[PDB]
Amino acid sequence: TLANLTEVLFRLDFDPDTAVYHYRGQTLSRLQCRTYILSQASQLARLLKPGDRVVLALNDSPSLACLFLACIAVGAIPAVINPKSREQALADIAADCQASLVVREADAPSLSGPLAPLTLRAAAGRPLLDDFSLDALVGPADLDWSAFHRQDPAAACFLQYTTGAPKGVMHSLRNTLGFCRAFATELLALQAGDRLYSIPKMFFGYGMGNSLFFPWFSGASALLDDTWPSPERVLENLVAFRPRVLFGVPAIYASLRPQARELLSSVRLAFSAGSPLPRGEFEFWAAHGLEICDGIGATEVGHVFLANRPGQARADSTGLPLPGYECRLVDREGHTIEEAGRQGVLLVRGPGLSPGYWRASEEQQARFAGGWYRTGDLFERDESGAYRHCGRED
Ligand SMILES: Nc1cccc(F)c1C(=O)OP(=O)(O)OC[C@H]1O[C@@H](n2cnc3c(N)ncnc32)[C@H](O)[C@@H]1O
Repeated sequence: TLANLTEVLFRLDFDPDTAVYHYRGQTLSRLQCRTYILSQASQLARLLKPGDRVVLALNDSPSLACLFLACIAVGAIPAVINPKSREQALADIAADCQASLVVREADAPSLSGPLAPLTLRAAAGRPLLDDFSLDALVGPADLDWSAFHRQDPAAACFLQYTTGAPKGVMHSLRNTLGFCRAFATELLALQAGDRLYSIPKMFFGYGMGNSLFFPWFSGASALLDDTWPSPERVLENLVAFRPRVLFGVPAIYASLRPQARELLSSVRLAFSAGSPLPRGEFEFWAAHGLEICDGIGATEVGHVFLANRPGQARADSTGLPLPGYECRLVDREGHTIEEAGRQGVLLVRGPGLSPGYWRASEEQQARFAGGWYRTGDLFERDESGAYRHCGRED
């Protein structure tokens, strides 16, 4: 059945009066955001035809997340990238996906070059909701817009760009719901009302799931912060927001050690991704009564696909494949490794798997060969089935 991801999220059975995003000491409800998204969608539909690409070079904010979903609502294909990207990096990405539109921070330069996109800027003053000058460009919004562009659930509806010539990972309605269900429901069992805080930003796939999607998907809420996460800023946000679920990385947990007491006041579920969690970090927080759950995700797989399960986490370990995912280890001749304590390259398939790169040579697309994503990570398995990272392929 033809569907639209934003519409599907809006139909999930959660109280429309509960928080969905927090920003600068303010709170926006699901109903407030839906109302704004549809209004903004009414304007974007005047500017973009179905399928047109859009690059958002913005700091984390409710307007970013909503604008992202408004693009999808009208059938556009958005991508969220570092707002402090070098000018050439932003052009290389916008060229790769042939963007029609780029939305940037206030005072940002215009994009140039062959077929350069239209550049619109956010408003100064960091308002809770931003029209990104759409009011002046296409006029005010419709009042009761609902003209969702519905497409095959397997089709691309947004992109994720992770040193080389940039590549765009396609994500579809189907595999996006796939990686949310596996991680937010089956692994973490997030609850309605759960206050989430992801330190990695939404231009990182990890952060896009944590902050953008999971609030809608599970009825939870996420703190959004448009300033860079220094330990000083992270702690103040911890004290003001008191999240129940923290999404961090190993160095973040290392830097939070001198503030263990403040974190323990609210955080009941601590997650780490991006790189291996050292045993030393796992045990320091265990001594303070905090379990840190290490899991691996990759842009090409949507989110975390192999992780320590809450309440059963172990030091120096990446845990188990999430439900629905299958993991395989291959030796240097492409043969599947069955033994434990024998390292090989990790391949994965499952609900979160991307259908491919937006624009790529056949060699690049070969990373998805055979229905598996080749992580390029060396892994070994132990007798319990749990995986441990062993380096990179060569
Ligand atoms: N997109 C994401 C969504 C959710 C969570 C994420 F981590 C990402 C992400 O890290 O995505 P990414 O930029 O594509 O990097 C993917 C690459 O990071 C490395 N890695 C990620 N977690 C790791 C871990 N816990 N232990 C060891 N190595 C790890 C590895 O080498 C992998 O292949």
